[PDB]
Amino acid sequence: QNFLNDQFVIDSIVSAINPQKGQAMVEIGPGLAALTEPVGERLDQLTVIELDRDLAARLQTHPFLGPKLTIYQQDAMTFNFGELAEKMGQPLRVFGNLPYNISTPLMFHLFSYTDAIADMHFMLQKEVVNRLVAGPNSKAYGRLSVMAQYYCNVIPVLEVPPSAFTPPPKVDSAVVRLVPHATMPHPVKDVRVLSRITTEAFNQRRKTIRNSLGNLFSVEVLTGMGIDPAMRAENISVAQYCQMANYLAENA
Repeated sequence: QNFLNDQFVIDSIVSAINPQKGQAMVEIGPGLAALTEPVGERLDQLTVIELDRDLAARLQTHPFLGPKLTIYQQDAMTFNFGELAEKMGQPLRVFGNLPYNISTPLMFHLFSYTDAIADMHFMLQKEVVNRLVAGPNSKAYGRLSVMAQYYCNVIPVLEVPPSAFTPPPKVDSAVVRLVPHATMPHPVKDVRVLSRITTEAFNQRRKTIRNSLGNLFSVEVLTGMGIDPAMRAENISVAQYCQMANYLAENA
């Protein structure tokens, strides 16, 4: 719905993405081709996922983009990216102006394909980008920071005012780059457990982890790991959360 319309902003995003011939790029929500056109001009082929049948039909008749485009008229939420990576024969460079509504579930959907994604460049609500990148001991640090950082290097790109879109959104936007780790810095036996620990910790972020994770870790276990039970969810590092996930897997 909120179509990117500012030319300078557009140029700045294209410059950041830096599409190169030979890369397999996939846009989620090409819309009115604000990014599709300039990105596609640098490529021989380009894949898009577009739910609006009206706008998809306009891409197909673009004289230069058309011949280059593979258009999937489906929902990205349940799109099999892992299978698309197999077809393109290489990890995917994903990009797009994402609707605020689906942005967080889509990111987790993409994260689950690990290896299959080279990188991601998404427009999101600015506060979402701040959480994604946040480190411990700050307000923005939460479960999303930890999960997102387990999977990826999180790289803020641009902040974008409402006036850059037509119609304008109600809140500031930002572009973030997400790069799945080539080498996972803190591997976890089973991610569902990491997901569970962070949910429990952050659902009670104004309590010490002694209290919020007391159903899962004794004070002795926490002390043994070098984790201070007087600390709260937001004081615990990504590394420590992963150490807790592995413990709970190697011991329960």
